[PDB]
Amino acid sequence: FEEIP
Amino acid sequence: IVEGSDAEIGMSPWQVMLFRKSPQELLCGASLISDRWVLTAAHCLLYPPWDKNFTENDLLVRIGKHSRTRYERNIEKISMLEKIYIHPRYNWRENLDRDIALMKLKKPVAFSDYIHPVCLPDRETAASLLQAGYKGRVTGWGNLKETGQPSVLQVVNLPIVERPVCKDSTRIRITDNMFCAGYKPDEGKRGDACEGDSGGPFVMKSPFNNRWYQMGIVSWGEGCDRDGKYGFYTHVFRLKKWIQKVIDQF
Amino acid sequence: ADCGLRPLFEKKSLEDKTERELLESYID
Ligand SMILES: CCc1cc(OCC(C)(C)CN(C)C)cc([C@@H](Nc2ccc(C(=N)N)cc2)C(=O)O)c1
Ligand SMILES: [Ca+2]
Ligand code: NA
Repeated sequence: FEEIP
Repeated sequence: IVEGSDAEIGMSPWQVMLFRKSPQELLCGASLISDRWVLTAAHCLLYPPWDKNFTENDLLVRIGKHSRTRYERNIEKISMLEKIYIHPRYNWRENLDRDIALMKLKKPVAFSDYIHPVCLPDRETAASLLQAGYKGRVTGWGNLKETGQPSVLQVVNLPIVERPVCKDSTRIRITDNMFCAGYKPDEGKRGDACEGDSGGPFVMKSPFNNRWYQMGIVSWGEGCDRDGKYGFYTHVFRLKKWIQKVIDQF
Repeated sequence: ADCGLRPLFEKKSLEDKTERELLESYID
């Protein structure tokens, strides 16, 4: 999963 | 979802992703029912046989998503949980009877082109629509096969199955709080929910008022998309009094 | 009041590609 801000 | 297809943009704007913080991974599906309330399957949150017991701080809710893995800047909204509410008579010991939970969000979510609540059925909706052969729609980011993972939200349309046929397909006890859906071997067509899709919605579009209603929640199944097996879904209408009670009190 | 009406579909009188399959199953 792409990192969440 | 096995043997489904890519969702269109904004096709399921009530779709919610339950997202584990640590490690980052898909926990389950879910659905948006107002600006503050999210519906899912209890077993997504509580399942002692697998030592699953998630507290509010363990997960996030991601709403307005299409892509499984991407952070969808300017589109998706991330919400934290204030409180989880599991049905007090959820049966995790045997058959997942009353597999249903609500989650109240810490702050209301803003509706957009990508984010909008689904309706819940009333008695009339259920009697008219929850009939063998009538098709509903199941969506999720779960496994593409029983034995990989989709790029984007998957969708499959599946007919509700006669209760005797559902019962005769399994050794598990089927209750009035459950229904099953899927094609029969002789029907040729395929499709099922799978691991990772639990908690997601089974919806139907009323031919009377052109609104979408969440009739089921993805609960369980034995494998995925096997011939002679059917997916089992929580009967939302049957559990609506509990839904109302929780929202009215909390 | 607006539950179940999709901004990108019902709200703008557009149909998705497979909703007709559901309608066709609703026979009674
Ligand atoms: C907690 C109940 C449960 C059991 C389950 O079986 C797991 C097995 C078969 C891989 C192993 N069992 C014997 C422990 C798998 C699930 C999975 N959910 C699920 C949902 C729908 C379908 C379907 N319609 N085909 C299949 C699975 C899950 O949540 O992991 C949930
Ligand atoms: Ca049986
Ligand atoms: Na099957």
